[PDB]
Amino acid sequence: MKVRASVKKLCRNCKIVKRDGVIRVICSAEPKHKQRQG
Amino acid sequence: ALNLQDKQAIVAEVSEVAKGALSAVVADSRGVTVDKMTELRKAGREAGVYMRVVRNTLLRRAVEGTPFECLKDAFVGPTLIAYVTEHPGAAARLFKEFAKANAKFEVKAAAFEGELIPASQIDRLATLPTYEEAI
Amino acid sequence: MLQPKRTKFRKMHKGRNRGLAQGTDVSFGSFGLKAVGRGRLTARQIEAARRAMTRAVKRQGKIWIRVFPDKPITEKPLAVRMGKGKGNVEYWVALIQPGKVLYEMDGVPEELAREAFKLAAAKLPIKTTFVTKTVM
Amino acid sequence: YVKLQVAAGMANPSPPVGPALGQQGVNIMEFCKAFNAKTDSIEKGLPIPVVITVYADRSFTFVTKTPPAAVLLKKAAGIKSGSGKPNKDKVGKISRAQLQEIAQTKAADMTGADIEAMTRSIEGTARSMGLVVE
Amino acid sequence: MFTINAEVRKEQGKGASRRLRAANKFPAIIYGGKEAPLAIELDHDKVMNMQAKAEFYSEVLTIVVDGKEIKVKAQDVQRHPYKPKLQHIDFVRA
RNA sequence: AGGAUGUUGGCUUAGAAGCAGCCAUCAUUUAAAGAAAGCGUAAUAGCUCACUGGUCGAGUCGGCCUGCGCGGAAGAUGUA
Ligand SMILES: [Mg+2]
Ligand SMILES: [Mg+2]
Repeated sequence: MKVRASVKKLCRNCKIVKRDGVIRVICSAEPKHKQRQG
Repeated sequence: ALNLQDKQAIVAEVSEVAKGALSAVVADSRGVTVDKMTELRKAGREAGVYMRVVRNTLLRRAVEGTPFECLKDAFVGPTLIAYVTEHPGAAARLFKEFAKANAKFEVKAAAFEGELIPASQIDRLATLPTYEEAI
Repeated sequence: MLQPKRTKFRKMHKGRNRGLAQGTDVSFGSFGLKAVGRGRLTARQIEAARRAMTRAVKRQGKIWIRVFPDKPITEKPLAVRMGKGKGNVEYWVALIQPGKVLYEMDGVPEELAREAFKLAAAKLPIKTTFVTKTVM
Repeated sequence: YVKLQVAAGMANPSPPVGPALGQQGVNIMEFCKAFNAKTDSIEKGLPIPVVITVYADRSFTFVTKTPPAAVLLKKAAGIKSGSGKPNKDKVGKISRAQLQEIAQTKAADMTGADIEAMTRSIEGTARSMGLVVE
Repeated sequence: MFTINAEVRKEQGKGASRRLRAANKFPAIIYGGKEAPLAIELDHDKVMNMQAKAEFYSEVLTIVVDGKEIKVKAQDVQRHPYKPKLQHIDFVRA
């Protein structure tokens, strides 16, 4: 999990999701692409 | 995609081919690799038969022009038309052995005489001989 | 780092930075990076943003730098009390007003110019925007 | 099922052929001299592509095809190696005629409906390898 | 061919012109010829779309004001310093 | 569902086959299919994208101008 202030889609499979008021990036392909704004 | 000027031009050309030809054979061709198509193309060029895959919407359009209205209903699902422009039949023939042999796709309805031709009974065209067979 | 070759005086008053900018349109190239904020541009920031754009387009086309850091900024060293004269010149800045066109680019596609300008804007302390040449 | 490009009346070698289809279950000597047997008719020193076809019982059949366009274009330009930088460095100059010959051979192997089309493809190769058509 | 609907301005000055631009309009002026200059108002976003085309500054435009068409050409444009907006346009009678 | 042919493009390399790198990026059959967008192999193979036919049946796509919010946001006696 990358916890950074600027979360972005890193590939085609990255999806932006907002869970409990937290912007997150989930990627079905690359586990390295998992991010969360913080 | 295809601008409206494109599709109008696609219609026009398929219609012009329809005027010159004498026997149209329509078939599904879904689920066949391009090599077996490429093979069917050399068999069409060889046998003087014009081959096209075209949008069912778009076929209905220029097909309403001359005696090709019965075929409307043949344009549900993936469609491959076969225009034997020089000589009649041979396509109807060609498609069936090719149909049987490859057990993919089906063949729908043919059309000669301004009369739709039913899937099964196409065997009529698919047994009509050569032009130099009456000698 | 841009800097005047010589000057009439070494040190200048702080001054103020009011008003809107002059040179608010693309005059040399086809695309420009226009500042929408107000502030100072040090010579290092200008050079940093230039390198970011120069490498972004792989040294292609033409790039103009419409600003020039002609204002000297002095600083007093550490552990020094107030007074005893003005500090020594440490770096040069260019005052920026809203609407000032900072960089212009030509000879590259627009989609490439936007990425080049976006990479350069990340080095500058003021908010900027993308502009294109228009028929006056 | 494997595809090679083997020298006419030559076969067997280990770095060339051996290991390649040898590690698939293929009888080397058999294919070697069957291949050579049928490729005897080919001109000397024409590299010819063969598609080898093996079945679960390790037995095999194969088809011989016409030599590569690059090969025929190398020979038609009288050269040995295509350009290292095609269309930046020019090497060779086949006439429209040579193109046409190569095209008719490769026509036996093309998918072109006409001589012109096949020739254009061969030209495409010729361009791809820094040979100019002259 | 570009046709523009306009209204005559009731008052000029800095205070009036800023109230126009707050009301999604912007002033303009029509001079040229022997007639007196004419101060008008224009709807901003509608004119903003037309000036986005290169022929807007080359062809002859018609401005209907009090139901009267006037053939003019775009002479000069005052744009916002940093926003995609117009502040003033000079129209010269064709 | 297809995503093909010259062809393993040329060079390089032990190998370099769309996919280490360099150069080229044409042409064919096409409904469409890059001398290949990413994974994959020692190199092939193999997966997938671009693109297109089919099905579905009426909205959907992505920039601008703005209003108000969200994250960015960790301190010491006790909410503070
Ligand atoms: Mg006032
Ligand atoms: Mg506490």
